[PDB]
Amino acid sequence: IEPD
Amino acid sequence: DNSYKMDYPEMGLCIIINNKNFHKSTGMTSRSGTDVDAANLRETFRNLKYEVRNKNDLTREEIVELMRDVSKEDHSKRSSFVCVLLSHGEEGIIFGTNGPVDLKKITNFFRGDRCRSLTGKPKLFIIQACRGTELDCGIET
Amino acid sequence: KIPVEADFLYAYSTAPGYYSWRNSKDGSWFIQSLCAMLKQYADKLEFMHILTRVNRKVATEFESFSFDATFHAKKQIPCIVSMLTKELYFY
Repeated sequence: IEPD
Repeated sequence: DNSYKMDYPEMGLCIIINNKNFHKSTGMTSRSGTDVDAANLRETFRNLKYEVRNKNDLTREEIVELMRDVSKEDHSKRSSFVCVLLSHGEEGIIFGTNGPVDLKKITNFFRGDRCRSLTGKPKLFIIQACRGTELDCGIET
Repeated sequence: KIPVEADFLYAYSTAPGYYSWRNSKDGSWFIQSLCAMLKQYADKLEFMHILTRVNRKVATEFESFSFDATFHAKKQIPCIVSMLTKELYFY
């Protein structure tokens, strides 16, 4: 999962 | 009576700003997966009878200009206004491909006194972006 | 008169000060849930009640997975900020  | 009038000729505009690639200066990694979101939104608001307008990789300057021109349009025949922002961000800030821009600066264009055609009409802003770097570890249930 | 700040609804994907999560292939948790709740309830629920469903979905059905402990097993709760003066129905 990648953060924004 | 206790509900906004949603039977105008047009439901209204749905502006989607989808920023995936950011200039190296920003130092932000590409937002892989956002295209899936943008497409999902387009189809979702289309079924809700909204005039969807999609935009990609806009600079801070372009974001402000776009919003400016949109607020200046004649919304008299529209029931409402929707704006979706997909990008990197911080508390109260949204990122252009080349840099940040205060969310306030964007929303002000739509203030009840600066956009008379939308006065008294619901102005919705959907924001997919970070608002800081805090991590929620949650609690078991 | 009416306040110049009235009739605004800000649907934030995460709480103030927090990270917002996105799946590189399925899209951001928030947008996926929003579109799904709108598709399933836009013709029966008022918008605040729809967004509440979105809050529950993101909060209960999503948990991050990462090889980086820092971003692994994290949660998210969206934030509904409403300055609306009436109920909103999309139909």
